Amino acid sequence: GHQQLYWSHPRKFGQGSRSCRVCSNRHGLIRKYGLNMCRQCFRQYAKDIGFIKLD
Amino acid sequence: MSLVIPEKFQHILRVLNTNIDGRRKIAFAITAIKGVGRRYAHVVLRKADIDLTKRAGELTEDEVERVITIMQNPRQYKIPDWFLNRQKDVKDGKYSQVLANGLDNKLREDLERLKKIRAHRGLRHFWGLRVRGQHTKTTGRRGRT
Amino acid sequence: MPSKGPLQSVQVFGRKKTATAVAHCKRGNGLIKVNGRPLEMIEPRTLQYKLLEPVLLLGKERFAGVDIRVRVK
Amino acid sequence: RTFRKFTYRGVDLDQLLDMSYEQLMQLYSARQRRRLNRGLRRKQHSLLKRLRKAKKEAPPMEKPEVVKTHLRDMIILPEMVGSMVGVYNGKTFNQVEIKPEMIGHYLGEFSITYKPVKHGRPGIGAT
Amino acid sequence: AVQISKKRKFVADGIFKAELNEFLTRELAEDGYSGVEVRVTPTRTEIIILATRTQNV
Amino acid sequence: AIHRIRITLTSRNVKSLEKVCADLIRGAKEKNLKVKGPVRMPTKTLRITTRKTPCGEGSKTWDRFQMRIHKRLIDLHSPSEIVKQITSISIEPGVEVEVTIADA
Amino acid sequence: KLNNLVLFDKATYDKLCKEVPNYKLITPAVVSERLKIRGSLARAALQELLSKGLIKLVSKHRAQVIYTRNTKG
Amino acid sequence: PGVTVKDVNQQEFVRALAAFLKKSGKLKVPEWVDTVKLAKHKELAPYDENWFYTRAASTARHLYLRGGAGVGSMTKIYGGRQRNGVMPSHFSRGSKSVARRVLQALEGLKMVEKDQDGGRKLTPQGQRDLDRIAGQVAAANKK
RNA sequence: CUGCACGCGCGCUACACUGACUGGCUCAGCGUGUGCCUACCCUACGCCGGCAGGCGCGGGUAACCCGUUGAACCCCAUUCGU
Ligand SMILES: [Mg+2]
Repeated sequence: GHQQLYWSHPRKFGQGSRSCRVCSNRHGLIRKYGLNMCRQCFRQYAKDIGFIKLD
Repeated sequence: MSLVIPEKFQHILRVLNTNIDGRRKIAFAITAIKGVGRRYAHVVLRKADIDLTKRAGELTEDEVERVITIMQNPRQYKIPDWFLNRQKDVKDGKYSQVLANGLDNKLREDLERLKKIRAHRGLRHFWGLRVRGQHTKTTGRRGRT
Repeated sequence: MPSKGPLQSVQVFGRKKTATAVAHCKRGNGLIKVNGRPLEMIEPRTLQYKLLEPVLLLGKERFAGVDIRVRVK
Repeated sequence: RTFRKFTYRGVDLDQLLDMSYEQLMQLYSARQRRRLNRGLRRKQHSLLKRLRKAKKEAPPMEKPEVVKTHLRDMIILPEMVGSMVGVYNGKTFNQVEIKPEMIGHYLGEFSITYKPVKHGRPGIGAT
Repeated sequence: AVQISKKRKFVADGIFKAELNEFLTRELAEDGYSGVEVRVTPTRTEIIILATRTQNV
Repeated sequence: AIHRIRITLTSRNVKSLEKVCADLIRGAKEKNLKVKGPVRMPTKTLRITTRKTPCGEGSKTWDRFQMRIHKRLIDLHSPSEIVKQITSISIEPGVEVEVTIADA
Repeated sequence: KLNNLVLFDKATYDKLCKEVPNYKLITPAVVSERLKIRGSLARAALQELLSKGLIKLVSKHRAQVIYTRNTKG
Repeated sequence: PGVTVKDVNQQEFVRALAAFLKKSGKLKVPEWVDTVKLAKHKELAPYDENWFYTRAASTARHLYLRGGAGVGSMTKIYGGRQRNGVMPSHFSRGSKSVARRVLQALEGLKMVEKDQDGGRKLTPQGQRDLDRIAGQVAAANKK
């Protein structure tokens, strides 16, 4: 409570503020091209993005 | 064009308390003064207008007199001030480049002051540990036995 | 001035691993250079016998009507 | 008369207290100067205000009461030279006396975070 | 407003396409859903649901 | 009005933009305009790489995803009332066309 | 082996200027072990023998300086 | 014959031009010339004394090839190999404040001039005299 | 989580003269770059400083600007000599 200081530690620069896009991790994420997904999350939709492999 | 040798060649010199070798040349024999390094040497000699190829036992003791005198206090012969060692010294406020056991005087006086008011830096000097924030779990085992 | 014998020139390339080098040999009078500078004026200095080598083993005489100049990238 | 041998940067403490904030960076070293270049925030005012409360209500020839604080980012400033601070370590409030020496350090240097090593003999490990 | 790069446009609709495919799977699970097909236009864009049992939507 | 227009086209897939290339080629040249050809700007391949495993156990494998985007580009000259029949002679979900502004 | 004969004595300077141009191959790596000198004064003394015209210059390289005798016949 | 600078052995062409500026002492040497250290990846002062004349000679040749090189471009072209010691080496950009004061040094002699966008070219004064001495060192090379 | 009487595992430098310095001199490719939310991007140029850097002024959402990516090793000239 007492909103003077509740979320006061500045969520800005730094990986405690960057998060996973899919369901809210903050570890191993991919900020490349502005995708914002953690490494585990990215593989499932892999094709769903469009990143096909060599084949 | 030093062809044979002169009749005088100082085998070893004697500058403040360290008998510097006469065998080495000028810029790399006065590095052996504990306080004058390899880069501070070249500033002094190029202020001194000496031969930077001659060797140490090959000049008169008026020539060595001019070299020591320039490095004795460097501020007053057009030498800049983020070049010296004791820049803005924390007991006097002065700028100096120190050459001798006085450098070792000002060395340990830094350490005991960190020990006397008990800063965290000095306890690591009172102990045999690494001071500048490294690990010690896996490195420097033969500090102790 | 394009009067006497224009456009008797071919442009021929050779490649090793990244280095494309294409010479525009004209008809002329024995003038060989690379990027402006000549072929005795080159930087590795131990390989003088391996870049004016086609002038060496074939000869200066047979190729004295040609004006080879080279660009390198 | 009533004298001891001392000198700090050609500037004795008898002219340190009557000296502005902005020219204390002319004395202080580089990292302390960047801190004073930037904003001493409100919790840094709040400690020195209680210190200004502590010096004035001092009994004679006597320490102020110790002040428990939790920051350990503060430059040791001349406005509380000679005061009794209490600085947090991880577990306790270590009781520290300020003095003329250390003006150029912080308040984490005087309340150690770890307790130093003592001993050691190999048990299961060190094969 | 200001406009971003092509390398972040193609991932932006690549990641747009995945998200509604996730939710419509979560929404139309019971129907024989089977995917999407999207057409982006500078007009009314046209999403289509390939549901087998088309009544239940 | 009279203009100077540039139409762009790019996609993930190549075979679809090969046809959209030639279709606007014939779609100006059936109305006998003047075209400069499909300029071959190089292909942009981005090769994001992940460690393929959810945990730390394995024998240190890696996978290399990549997406090659192809892009081609064509000028014309014609007035921009017919930007609609430049737009609406192909629908094609997987292509992204742009037309540069026609102030010449 | 430790820093011997810096700045020549007379006892061996004659031993230089009697027979050091007689040698087939003359090189600072050769006189550095024949005499007792620690280098770098050969290279001053060898260049002045070149400055007179005793030895003739062959190699001229930034770490390998090689000369020879006077061509007798 | 009609001879340029490109067909001249340029590792000693610079030695000719630095001897030219040494006898023609109209170039301005800055006062900090032996407290300089020259692009901090290196760890001694130079063994030469009039290195500013031979640094001016080298920045003349590099600018003759590429017209339109700024001061940061002049740091790019001398930059070398920084040895960190216990850490692996890297590339180091050159020295700005001695490349700027050497372009201001050629500014005083009027061998250099400023360009339309960013950059610097050389005046027709600057290319008339070094091509003159480029053949002069090439005809002395032959002799 | 970095605490050090100690043990072990990937890895970086060196033990030189086939090199270390100093100064010349030179030739690459892959690729990334200002954000719906998220506010911090690559930077050329110019003028200040021995150096990190500071200042205004401009491009770049990109085969457009950085960028003919003047990379290193190496080449060569001096100094250094077991
Ligand atoms: Mg050895």
